[PDB]
Amino acid sequence: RTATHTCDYAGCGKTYTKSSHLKAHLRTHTGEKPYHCDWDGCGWKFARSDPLTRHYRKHTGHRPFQCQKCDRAFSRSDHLALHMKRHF
DNA sequence: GAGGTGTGGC
DNA sequence: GCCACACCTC
Ligand SMILES: [Zn+2]
Ligand SMILES: [Zn+2]
Ligand SMILES: [Zn+2]
Repeated sequence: RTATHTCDYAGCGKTYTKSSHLKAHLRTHTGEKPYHCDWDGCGWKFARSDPLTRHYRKHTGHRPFQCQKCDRAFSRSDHLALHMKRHF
C-alpha cells in the first residue's frame, strides 16, 4: 500500500525515492536513450532530458553564465565555478 | 569542454 | 516529468 520504488531487475535490488529516478535507472539496464537532438548533423542521444538541454547550448551558443571580472562566458554553471578559481 | 550521473525544487 | 545544480571522469 505504501513502499519505495524498487528496481525489479533480477541483478538489481536497488531502490529510489522519486519515480523519475527509477525510470531513469531502468534506462541503464535497457540502454534506451529517448531524448534525441534534432540539430541536423549531431545525432546525439541521451538517457535523460537535462543533459540534452545542456548539450543543446553547444549548438545555440547560449552562455548565460559570465565572469564579471574577465567577461568570459560559459554555457554551464559548473564551468563558471571552476573558472572563478583562477581569480582566487 | 563535455558527457554521465546523484540529488532535489518546481 | 522537466530542468538545473554539483560533482565526477576523460
Ligand atoms: Zn536496476
Ligand atoms: Zn546536438
Ligand atoms: Zn574570469
